[PDB]
Amino acid sequence: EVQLVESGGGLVQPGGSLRLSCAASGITVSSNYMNWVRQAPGKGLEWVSLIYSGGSTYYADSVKGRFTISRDNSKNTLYLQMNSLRAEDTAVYHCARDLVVYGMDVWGQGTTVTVSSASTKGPSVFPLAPSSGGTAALGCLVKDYFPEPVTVSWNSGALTSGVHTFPAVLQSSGLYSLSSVVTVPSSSLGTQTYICNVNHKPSNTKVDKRVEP
Amino acid sequence: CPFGEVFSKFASVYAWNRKRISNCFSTFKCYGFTNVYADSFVVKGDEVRQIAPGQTGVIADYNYKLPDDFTGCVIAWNSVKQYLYRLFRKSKLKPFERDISTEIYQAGSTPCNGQVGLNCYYPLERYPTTGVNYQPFRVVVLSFELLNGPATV
Amino acid sequence: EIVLTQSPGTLSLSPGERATLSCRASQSVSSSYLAWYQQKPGQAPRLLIYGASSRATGIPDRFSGSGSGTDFTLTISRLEPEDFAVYYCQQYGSSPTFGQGTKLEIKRTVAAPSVFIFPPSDEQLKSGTASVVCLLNNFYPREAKVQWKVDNALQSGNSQESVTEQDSKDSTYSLSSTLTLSKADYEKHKVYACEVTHQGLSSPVTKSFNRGEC
Repeated sequence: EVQLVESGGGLVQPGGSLRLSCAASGITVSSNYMNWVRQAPGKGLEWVSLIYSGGSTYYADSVKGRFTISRDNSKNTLYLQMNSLRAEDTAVYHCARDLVVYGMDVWGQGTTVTVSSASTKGPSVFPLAPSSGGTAALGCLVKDYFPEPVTVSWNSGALTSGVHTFPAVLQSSGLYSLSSVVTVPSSSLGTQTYICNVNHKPSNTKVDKRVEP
Repeated sequence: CPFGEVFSKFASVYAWNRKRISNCFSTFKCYGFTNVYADSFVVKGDEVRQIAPGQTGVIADYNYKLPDDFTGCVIAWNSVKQYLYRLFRKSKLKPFERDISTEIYQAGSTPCNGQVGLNCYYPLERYPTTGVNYQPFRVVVLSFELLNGPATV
Repeated sequence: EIVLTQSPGTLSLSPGERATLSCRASQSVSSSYLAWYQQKPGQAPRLLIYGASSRATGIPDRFSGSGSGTDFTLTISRLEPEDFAVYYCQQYGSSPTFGQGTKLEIKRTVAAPSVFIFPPSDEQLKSGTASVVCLLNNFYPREAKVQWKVDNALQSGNSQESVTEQDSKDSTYSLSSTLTLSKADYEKHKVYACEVTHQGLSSPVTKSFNRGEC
């Protein structure tokens, strides 16, 4: 019963506004110190806001004058109103119960917030063909897509061993890009068919691109 | 004037003492008689700033509050020879309100029935060779009362 | 304010060993405002130690807290296979603050990477841009140096890297560096190389190709 659930995250253009919801069960929001802790992709935990049981609200220097945290007694839901969203705010936001001396014991899975001007676009798939008894490497290049995520499979899931799907990297153009590779015997290059399957729900993109010598 | 009686045993911030005075330091900041009140308690050096109008914090909200119309001054000296503070409270303290109750704080849906445990915590938490900021700072606050009647100072 | 620094960035041990996690406080700070957190990938942080050495409910006794003043130590007496995660230290003051975290990886024997270089595909060139992909396969440790060289000219500022998490089978890492150039810039040069420096290589390994040659 004691659980925290986050919701309300989404896509917001830079300088925009967004409000997050942290529904609480088992514990009372108004009776506890409530904290918002976010995590940038690949970065560490960063505290954002703090509301006291008595109504006092605390904020970090990087979020002063932009973020506001409230609550609802009738709904037992913790709110966080965010304004002037810069690229720094692209992170996953969690709400946690704060026992000051005793630490933060209850944490939620959180919700995702992305700040970018880019619109939804379909990925472009480019094969990474091998070149000439041994081990050869081939793969696909999933380039210039937005937003996350993309799912990559090889031979409709038949081939899994040796597959390395790298984490995506945000390019200078604001569009994500990644590569998926697999190592196969050189003797099977001409007799085994290797197709990479790329899926992208937001842009309705589902492509099957095959890699050949 | 028993000013020397105020400055062996002191009281915690959650149980601050006030004394009726009539017919008679690291920090000293004045802001503003028929009656003068002597408030004596102790907070750590971090929370000295809580004794001021326009305040927020653990000491300000739940332990000791100033009336935002303070006509008095705050006295305090350094490390203390010889402490509790209220951490869990549902609502902010009123100006000059004192809370003594030790009832188990109920932070969840289920009640506590006086038993400490899950979502049931003691509202009071216990406070050398550490940072002087976290070492105790005895704080003395003088409150001045002025109504339409003969004065006693 | 309070600033917490964790040392080192990555701790590399093996199961059954003892982990000494260090969190450095730039100022003397209270011994009751420090919390140690464990965060496995794709999960919320889990509190382990509160105060200075007090274990949270349900925390196995192999986790031990210690330290006072400006230096604090988190100790795992015997490392279970599922104790490998990112560990954070926290302090409060008036507003809670966190350290940058320490990653616990599995110790492994040195493994030289497999270096593969992929020329940009013809179909990609028709779009007006060219991406050159360098692959580093199944190496350890994670510390790998990849340098792009176009006609022996060290390229800087036009490459991006992404590293996979530690493999569940051989505890290895894989790296992929992409060199992005326009079609006009790609045709302006012939020799494209990817020099890789790693602990497992006696000398740096260079994989190169000539543009337009197959």
